Amino acid sequence: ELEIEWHKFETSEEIISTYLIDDVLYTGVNGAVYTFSNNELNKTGLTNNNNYITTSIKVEDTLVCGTNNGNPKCWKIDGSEDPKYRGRGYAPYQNSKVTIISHNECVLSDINISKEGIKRWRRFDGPCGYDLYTADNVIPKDGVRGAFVDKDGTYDKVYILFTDTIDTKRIVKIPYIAQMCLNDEGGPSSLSSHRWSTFLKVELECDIDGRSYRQIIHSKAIKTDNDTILYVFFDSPYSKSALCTYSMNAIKHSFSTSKLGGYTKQLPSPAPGICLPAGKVVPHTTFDIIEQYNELDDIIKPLSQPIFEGPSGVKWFDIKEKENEHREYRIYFIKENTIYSFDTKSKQTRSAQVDARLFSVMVTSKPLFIADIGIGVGIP
Amino acid sequence: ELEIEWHKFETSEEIISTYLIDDVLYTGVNGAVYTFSNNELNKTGLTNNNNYITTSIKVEDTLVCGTNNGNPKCWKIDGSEDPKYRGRGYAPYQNSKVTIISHNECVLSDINISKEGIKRWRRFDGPCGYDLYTADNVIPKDGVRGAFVDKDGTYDKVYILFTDTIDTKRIVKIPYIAQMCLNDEGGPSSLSSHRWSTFLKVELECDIDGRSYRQIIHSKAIKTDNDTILYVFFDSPYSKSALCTYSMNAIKHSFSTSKLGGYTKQLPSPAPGICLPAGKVVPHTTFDIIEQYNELDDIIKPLSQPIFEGPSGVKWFDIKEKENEHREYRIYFIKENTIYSFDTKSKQTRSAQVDARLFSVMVTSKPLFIADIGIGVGIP
Ligand SMILES: *[C@@H]1O[C@H](CO)[C@@H](O)[C@H](O)[C@H]1NC(C)=O
Ligand SMILES: *[C@@H]1O[C@H](CO)[C@@H](O)[C@H](O)[C@H]1NC(C)=O
Repeated sequence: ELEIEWHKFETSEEIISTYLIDDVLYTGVNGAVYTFSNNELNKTGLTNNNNYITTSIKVEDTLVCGTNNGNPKCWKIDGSEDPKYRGRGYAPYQNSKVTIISHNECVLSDINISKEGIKRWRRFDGPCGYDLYTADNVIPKDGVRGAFVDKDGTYDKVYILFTDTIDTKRIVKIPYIAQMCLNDEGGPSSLSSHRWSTFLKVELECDIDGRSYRQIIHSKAIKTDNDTILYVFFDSPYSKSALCTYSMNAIKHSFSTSKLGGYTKQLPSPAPGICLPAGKVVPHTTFDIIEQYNELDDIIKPLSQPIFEGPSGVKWFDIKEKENEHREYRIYFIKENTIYSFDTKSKQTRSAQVDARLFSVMVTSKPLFIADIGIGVGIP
Repeated sequence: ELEIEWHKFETSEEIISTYLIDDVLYTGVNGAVYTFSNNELNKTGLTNNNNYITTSIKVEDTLVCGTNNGNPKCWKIDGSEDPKYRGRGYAPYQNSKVTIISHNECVLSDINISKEGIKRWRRFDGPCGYDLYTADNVIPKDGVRGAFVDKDGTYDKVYILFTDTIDTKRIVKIPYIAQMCLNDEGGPSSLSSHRWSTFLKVELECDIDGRSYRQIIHSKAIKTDNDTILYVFFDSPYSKSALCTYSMNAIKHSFSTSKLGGYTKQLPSPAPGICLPAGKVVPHTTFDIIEQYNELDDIIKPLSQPIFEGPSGVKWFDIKEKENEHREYRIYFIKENTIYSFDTKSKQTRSAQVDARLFSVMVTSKPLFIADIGIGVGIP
């Protein structure tokens, strides 16, 4: 059961992105950007030629970047101009799905940097160092589906989830998680000087009854006491989708200990995925290995629960820990027209119909649902 | 729509096998064997300790073999004793699904030959030659799902469809078709003297919308003018099944021309899968290759139509060409409780409910459905 109150726009404005910046909702739409907070929907127009606003990251001010008519360009929050004139790798050249995260002041994104569009995963210039980019064909043309930053004890690391499409005898999709060192310095050489030197990846695995799911929809890493737990949502070309959970501690341990797939010899002293003390640069042997064989000979198996299967075609999902109990969540996952909630404790799924073209669910303290009608806020 | 008239037994007798011998239905049940012809249901008791009758092949007389209490033993049709005392590889040691075909006088079967039960595909002693068996781990523990004999222009060849379960990093099922020379003489050596020397296999492929099906249920090869067409029915751990069709001419061409997967060098003069003139024996080099790399570097892609998708859990399927048109069939596929027909021309699927625990559909001139209640015969 769910009662949602609707703060709608004046018109049905095609949603293009939704972000949470310090419990303030930033809904990038065509034309303006909407700002939800305290049930207050402040719309701010920027331009309207094409200008699909897609990015609303926060570095120092929450700058907001869009694509004004095939030219990507940023702004300050209130339509003002960006001092640093950011905007190349911050917004796509055309309306697309993006993945752009911002740590302290360090923007990482998969957004296309040029017009042609070779897919790469980049960290842009800032406190971490100069720009970086993954070698080609590493990131699939579909893009990076999830990205989040997590401590590795002492060094920040960036994790990204994507779905590769291998094609040898038949096309097989494979879900991957990939780790990189947030403060990587680049490779050793001059050509490989702006390339990640700590990029590694493992296959995930979400099997239930011999049906293995392989297409990532969306991810979210909740931070708990002993470690953080990663919730992935897989879709399938069949009529099903499946939420799995993985223990980031198990993943980190696997990254640090497992062996590189296809590489049989002894791994060098600064082990490939390992972060390095500030200013250090990966040697050449380690880098040659880490670029040739960048996949561990392993497979991350999910936690025991909650694995569950919902409909096919879910688009978003967000978690909200129940205030009464603890480590028991309500996972609100959203389809084009129908809300669904799932309680990790009772393992029952509730549903609800809503006559709108939903786009996302965000959760700050109460699930707010971003649909083309406008925003809604939910109370059961 | 379908009206079926029911010739039922006196009791609900657990069906264990059904065969068509010259348009006579032979229904092996627990205890007796039933014989349907001209709407006449002649039951013939043989023994009743355990005696799950499973085989009703025809060599010279249609002998019928069962498993009398963990001892496999054959009989003549009318309960009489077998002169040659056949019965080892003709009936399983316990109730199981079997695959046993009979060409002219040459019984081929995957039935377990001993108590332990290593799965192999065997040709038994008779006009073709002495017994033969496939090397171990070639046939999956699930068994061989379909088998039929087809000319290769001049030499008879045996084709078998099974589903391998490869397990390297995750478990993947792979459907395979495999060809052997019916009059193979065995390998060259003394150890490999009763092993097939002409065994090869390719992957099939039944993909529809990026969903690839890999679990074979049942096969049937219809013989047409220019060639024969192979109808395979795949199941999936998801909620779907798919019928595909393959052109045996394409398969034969692929077997004769394609290259052995993993073998990069030049194939020897008596090409591996190639039948040999009577009395000839495969050389040693050809045999070493054919045993090491017995899979072609290829994949058989289905015909254009009819590919279709029906429910998950279908158990049988049989074809009946429409009397009016030609090359247009009615495919009756049967589920545990529900009949389904599918017309290749109209591409519409009809269904029908029947309150019985169906076991199979046979088609002689009118589809007769073998359920535990008894036999039924259908007219639309
Ligand atoms: C929304 O706009 C009104 C209009 O001035 C302003 O008073 C209010 O502070 C704004 N709130 C936010 C969260 O921007
Ligand atoms: C069925 O049994 C009857 C009983 O004698 C016999 O006359 C008839 O020929 C049998 N038919 C077949 C097909 O066995």
